Amino acid sequence: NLLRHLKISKEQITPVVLVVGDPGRVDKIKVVCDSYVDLAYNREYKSVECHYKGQKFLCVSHGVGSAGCAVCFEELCQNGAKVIIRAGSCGSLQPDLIKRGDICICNAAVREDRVSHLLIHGDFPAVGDFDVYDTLNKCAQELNVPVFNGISVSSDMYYPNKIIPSRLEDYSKANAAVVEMELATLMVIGTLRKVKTGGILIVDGCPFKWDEGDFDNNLVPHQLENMIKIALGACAKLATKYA
Amino acid sequence: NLLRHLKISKEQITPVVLVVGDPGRVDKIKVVCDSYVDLAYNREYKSVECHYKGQKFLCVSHGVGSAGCAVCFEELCQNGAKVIIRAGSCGSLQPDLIKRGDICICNAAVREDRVSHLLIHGDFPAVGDFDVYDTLNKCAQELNVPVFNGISVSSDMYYPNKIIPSRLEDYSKANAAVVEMELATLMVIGTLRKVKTGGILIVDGCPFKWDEGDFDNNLVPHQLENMIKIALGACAKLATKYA
Amino acid sequence: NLLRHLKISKEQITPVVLVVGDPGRVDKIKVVCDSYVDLAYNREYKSVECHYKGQKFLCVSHGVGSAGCAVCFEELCQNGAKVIIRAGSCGSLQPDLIKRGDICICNAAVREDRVSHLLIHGDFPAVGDFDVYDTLNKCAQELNVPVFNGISVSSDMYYPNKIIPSRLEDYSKANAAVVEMELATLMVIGTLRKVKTGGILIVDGCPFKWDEGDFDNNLVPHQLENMIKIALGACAKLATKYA
Amino acid sequence: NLLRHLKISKEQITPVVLVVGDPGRVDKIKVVCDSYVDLAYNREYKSVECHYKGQKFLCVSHGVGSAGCAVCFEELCQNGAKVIIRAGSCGSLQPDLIKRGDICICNAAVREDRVSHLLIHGDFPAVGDFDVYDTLNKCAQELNVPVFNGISVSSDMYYPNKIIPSRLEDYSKANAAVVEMELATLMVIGTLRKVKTGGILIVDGCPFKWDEGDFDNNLVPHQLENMIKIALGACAKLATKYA
Amino acid sequence: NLLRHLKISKEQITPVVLVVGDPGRVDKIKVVCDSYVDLAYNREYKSVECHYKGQKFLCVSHGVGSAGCAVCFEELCQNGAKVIIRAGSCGSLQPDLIKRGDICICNAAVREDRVSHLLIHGDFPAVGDFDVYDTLNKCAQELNVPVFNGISVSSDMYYPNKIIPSRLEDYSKANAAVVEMELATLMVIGTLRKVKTGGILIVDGCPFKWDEGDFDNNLVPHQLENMIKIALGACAKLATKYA
Amino acid sequence: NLLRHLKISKEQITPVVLVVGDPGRVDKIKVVCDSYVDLAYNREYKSVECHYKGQKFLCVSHGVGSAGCAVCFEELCQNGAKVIIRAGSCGSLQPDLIKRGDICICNAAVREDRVSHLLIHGDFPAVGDFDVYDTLNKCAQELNVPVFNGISVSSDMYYPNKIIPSRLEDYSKANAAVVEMELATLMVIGTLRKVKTGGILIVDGCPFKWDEGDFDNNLVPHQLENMIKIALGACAKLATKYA
Ligand SMILES: O=c1[nH]cnc2c([C@@H]3N[C@H](CO)[C@@H](O)[C@H]3O)c[nH]c12
Ligand SMILES: O=c1[nH]cnc2c([C@@H]3N[C@H](CO)[C@@H](O)[C@H]3O)c[nH]c12
Ligand SMILES: O=c1[nH]cnc2c([C@@H]3N[C@H](CO)[C@@H](O)[C@H]3O)c[nH]c12
Ligand SMILES: O=c1[nH]cnc2c([C@@H]3N[C@H](CO)[C@@H](O)[C@H]3O)c[nH]c12
Ligand SMILES: O=c1[nH]cnc2c([C@@H]3N[C@H](CO)[C@@H](O)[C@H]3O)c[nH]c12
Ligand SMILES: O=c1[nH]cnc2c([C@@H]3N[C@H](CO)[C@@H](O)[C@H]3O)c[nH]c12
Repeated sequence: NLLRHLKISKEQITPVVLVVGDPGRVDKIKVVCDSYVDLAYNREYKSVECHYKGQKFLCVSHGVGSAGCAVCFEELCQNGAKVIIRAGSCGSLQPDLIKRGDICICNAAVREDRVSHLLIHGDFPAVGDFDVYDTLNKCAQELNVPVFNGISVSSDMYYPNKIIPSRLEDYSKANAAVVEMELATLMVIGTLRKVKTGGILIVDGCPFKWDEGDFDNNLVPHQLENMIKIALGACAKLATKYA
Repeated sequence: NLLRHLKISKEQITPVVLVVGDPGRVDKIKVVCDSYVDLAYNREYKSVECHYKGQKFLCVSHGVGSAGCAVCFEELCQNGAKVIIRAGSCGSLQPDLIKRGDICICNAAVREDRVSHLLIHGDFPAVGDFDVYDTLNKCAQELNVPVFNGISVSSDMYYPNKIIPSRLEDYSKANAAVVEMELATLMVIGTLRKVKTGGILIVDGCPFKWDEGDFDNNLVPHQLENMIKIALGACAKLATKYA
Repeated sequence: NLLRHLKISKEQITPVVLVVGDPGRVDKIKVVCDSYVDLAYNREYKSVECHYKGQKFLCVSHGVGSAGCAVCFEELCQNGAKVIIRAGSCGSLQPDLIKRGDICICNAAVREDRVSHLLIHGDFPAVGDFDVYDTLNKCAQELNVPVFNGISVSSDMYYPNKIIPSRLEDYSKANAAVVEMELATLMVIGTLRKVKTGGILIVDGCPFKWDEGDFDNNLVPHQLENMIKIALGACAKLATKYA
Repeated sequence: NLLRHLKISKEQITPVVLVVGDPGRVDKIKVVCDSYVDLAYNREYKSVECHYKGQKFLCVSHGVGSAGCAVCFEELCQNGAKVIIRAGSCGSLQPDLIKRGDICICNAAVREDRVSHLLIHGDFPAVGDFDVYDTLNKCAQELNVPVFNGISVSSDMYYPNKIIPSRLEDYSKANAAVVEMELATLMVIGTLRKVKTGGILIVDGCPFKWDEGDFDNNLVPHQLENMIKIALGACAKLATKYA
Repeated sequence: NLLRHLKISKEQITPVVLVVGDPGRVDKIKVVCDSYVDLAYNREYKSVECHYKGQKFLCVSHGVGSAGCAVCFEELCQNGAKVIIRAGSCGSLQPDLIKRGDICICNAAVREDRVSHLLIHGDFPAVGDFDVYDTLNKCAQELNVPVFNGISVSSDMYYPNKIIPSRLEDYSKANAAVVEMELATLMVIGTLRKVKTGGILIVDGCPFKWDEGDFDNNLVPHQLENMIKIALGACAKLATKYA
Repeated sequence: NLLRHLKISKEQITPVVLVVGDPGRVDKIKVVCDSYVDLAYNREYKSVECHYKGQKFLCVSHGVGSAGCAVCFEELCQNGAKVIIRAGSCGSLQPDLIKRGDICICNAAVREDRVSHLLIHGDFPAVGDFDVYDTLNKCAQELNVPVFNGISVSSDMYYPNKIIPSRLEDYSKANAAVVEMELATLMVIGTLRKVKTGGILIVDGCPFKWDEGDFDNNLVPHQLENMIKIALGACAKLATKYA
């Protein structure tokens, strides 16, 4: 009995799961683990069992956008997942403080999607699990990797238009740290399904300055590597609790 | 230079574009053409230039979900595309009429997403271009493939919960024929960007009966084949004009 | 029995109905038909059975405003009407392309009313029927009357204030062609009551330039006549199929 | 210059105006006054200068519907009107207390329309003038005509459907006394334009019991006569004050 | 048994109740009456029975804010109160007309709170009881104390931020006269619970000019005294009837 | 000068502040500290400087309700406060797990208020600070006091009615642990003003079971005492960071 989109089975899902947007990232991550086992690759959902520091945990891609990652999260959550951490890139909403290559560990997010709203009233908060957040921060510390912490704007609109103003500036003034497209959806589904969520992101630019060239098409190896070591370090530590 | 996510160039975009959800479908579609030229494959976005009936039109996958597909559509719309037709699967909202395997050509959709709303007020209608819609029907007729016509509910939620009621039943009563996850976004973006759009779908089940086993993990072969034939034919005809 | 406001009987309703706003316009139309038969006149609703090219179809006024025209359309749709085509005036939202006298056939509208929302969720599209739209266009073609095609903004507010800004500018940018006050309501009511709908309009000005005198109290004589011909033609053709 | 819809000049507008919905009603009232002067009749808007008790004031019909009567009310408010009292019919939302033929003078109203919201935020109250309200109740008293007082639900939807529940039950529980289609609109435009407003209504049924036949196509003759005298009386008193 | 927050029994509640925000204002009021009886003091809720002009009635403080006062109004309304009149301070939204020290008797309010919305749909009006409104204006007249009349904006936000614009300017244009923090909540709860409400306020500054020093930490003494006399006077006339 | 409502000077505000609902409660708290200094008592806002474990910090009452507490929180945040911890009571939304007397430390909340929405869009999350959250949890551990952790629903409605359904059952299903009236307001204002917030609460009942007598008028003594020690110890620890 395979999951509609993940195409893996309930028994293949581990208590801890690391999710990334791009299926290509999963290939690049598994290779940095001690060992790995490919499980499946359907549509944009690539699943690979990872082995790191004596721990077992999956790495599944969820694709771009909230609606699509929700399919992934729901299938994981409703079939055994206990801890889901997202690792990806984001834009800066505090250009004078957080810049390209920087890593931010988010504890909550703005719900600028639709799926979470079709799941629960807008007043409900999109908040991650403290423990996942704390473990991600401690691993960063142990790897002597400096990081930022804050709220992420999870917006379904990457390319804004000139009719309806973007709420990015409002949220910047509101002290939101960064902007991406999945975290809020992950957090809300997680709390509704009693699954611990977290999120660590690396900055690839600032949407306020895209027209100025404030955007990297590719991340600096060293930096991306650091964020991955943190994420993997965290999953390993969190998985130990369910071994 | 390449487009951020598609990874192709402005010159590589044909005036007509056939968009699908699964990147694997693009492969299964390219082979059935006279000849093709693989262009790129980034994340869930595979771009192949198709050759059919002496015409040139691209076949691009947009992934699952509106936020992710809007990324695809915006990059196409803002870089040359004059016509975009979505071909994918959907669910039936009229079980006593539309069953598994049936094909439906839609001309309008329910905007149960968030990205379109971040673009223009919700009162704005998500409607396809008439000619595209008509062209799709004439091809279905020439090929002698009976099809339905109607409104598709484009919802960002695939797996509903037990707290906030789904609006599928209401829309069913409102006479909406089908339910999927991207059309409404395509139409709205098309209208704003002045790009003609249309959509044709093949039913894979009925969400009101998933619990009773009404769902196909695999689309009906001959029906899928006919739909793709209709789509390719329609794309070929429309492409002709622009050439 | 008689319908509450139209004061006509169910048996007096023809499958095809032509609806106008001003009841004084229903008299001007009946006189250009081969023959007619006055049915009733209550409040702002004047009903007449028109005879044209061997076909019989009613011509009913619906008054200004969505709420009032809804009362008229509900009684028509719930008592026999199968097709309803609205013919009236509108303002241009594209002053550089669409000017006074011009005629526009719309296939969708912006739901800036309240009745449609009291009837169905705001995400539902206000879209007219394909055949009706096609018919109107072909009839315009045969008469060699050049017409525009696009979305209409149906707003309950004719006279804007200075507190809450008008959304017309946004819709103009979103590529909506014109603006009037009843099309969206007709469309939604029809989709709900399985009644084919459509609309054709003649421009009497541009709300963006009213203060500059850009507005006609009287419609362009010949242009109005052409629209009426197109309308009567489409009714005749549609009434034939139903008979 | 004539108003766009009313087709009367600015100098033809008296400080006090009595508005009814049916243009036929304006004729049946003018004859009950000492004398009168027919001013104009365009669309559903018929205007007549009434002479009663040595005082002068217009009687203009507004048609069925919030959007329609708004065009009327705006043209009057922006051109002289200081006081506008609406007298029409309504349904009871309190079947055990308010019944057919009963008269209700309303001080406030539920804004279930769209134009008011396009004018100011929904939080703003639809409330009439205390003095107008007061003069109406006193004219009723001097005529020994018992009347009810309360809130009117002004809803753009006359014929409800079975998808989106009607809020009428809710408002009945909230103690709204009556239901009609124009009062809230008049009150909001009025406070915004600094025009005093009020309304008197006669009950023709109870929408909760329409299916049982709790409705009258024709109002109780004498009861209708009383309400109109109260209205004409109130109008005369206020007009005097404005003399 | 004692009400949860007021800590008084149902038998200690009189048909007429005068509410104020500051519990300190209660002590300053009782000594201006012929006599009094301290009832209770819990949290910000101070109740005292007042004896004025041979009539009995309570004076209860409700604290700052719509949610806190709703708790107060509900315990009073669900346990006997028939009339509740609020007497407090407010800011001016019409600095060209209403100044510090001026008194305003309000008949309706803008519902910029949340409690009233969790009680009834937003379209419902926040309107006071006419008799109460009239009784206050007449007492004012008998005391030769000029007063203003108008709509009050009851907003939950006292200190605006720079991200989301304040709606006060919009409401000033809409002609709202004054702004405070509990009137609309009292009115709505009142209408729902069949309790008659009213409100008399004294201006302590204008929020549009706080940055220019337009604010009084202490209200104009003589003026505050006049308003308190108008209130006690009104409470006496109203309590008289019930007795 | 003094803060408008709290009546204390900017210089009298310490970096860490302990806020509570009942002013009567701050007097009961200062007495358990080493020493204290009364600062002011205006309306429901009582301010006292507390000296505890070699540290200093204020304890201020904010009264019942979000609009009321916001006044308190704004005056504190805009004048030097760096950390604000709310210690209050709450109702349980999980009667089978969390019971009366139990203590719950919250890190996020549902924004069922108006003020926070008047400061920023609803999608913004109401989340507390991690350090504060962890500090409170660590202090609980050291004192060997078991506590629950979870989301609190902050709702402006204490007494619901029968027209509009309460959302409490929904949030119970969405896994929110408890319900109170001011935490979401504090969190939002904190994030906007760059002030670290937190919240610890003691259960006094279950709103789902009030009708069955599931409510304590008096908080469980030893449990209340335990919670206060946790709050005082947390404030002391956090204040150390600013010494
Ligand atoms: O500046 C940005 N805005 C919005 N999303 C992203 C992302 C993340 N990368 C993906 C889009 O490239 C998507 O998954 C999003 O979550 C990186 N930078 C940005
Ligand atoms: O019953 C259905 N509900 C929602 N989406 C789909 C789909 C389409 N397939 C994809 C999800 O498998 C997604 O792209 C969606 O548009 C098929 N059947 C259904
Ligand atoms: O510029 C315009 N704005 C809004 N409505 C109209 C109309 C149509 N005419 C009527 C109002 O005169 C109304 O029925 C509306 O649909 C013409 N021009 C305009
Ligand atoms: O039961 C009712 N519901 C809604 N409107 C009305 C009316 C009034 N009469 C008109 C519709 O016949 C319309 O102007 C409306 O305001 C009478 N009875 C009812
Ligand atoms: O300018 C103002 N804005 C908002 N509220 C008030 C008030 C009233 N005083 C209290 C706040 O100080 C609160 O009860 C409010 O209703 C006085 N002046 C103003
Ligand atoms: O069951 C409950 N619902 C809502 N608030 C509270 C409270 C807290 N107590 C106060 C209301 O009594 C208010 O400050 C609120 O935050 C205790 N129990 C409940």
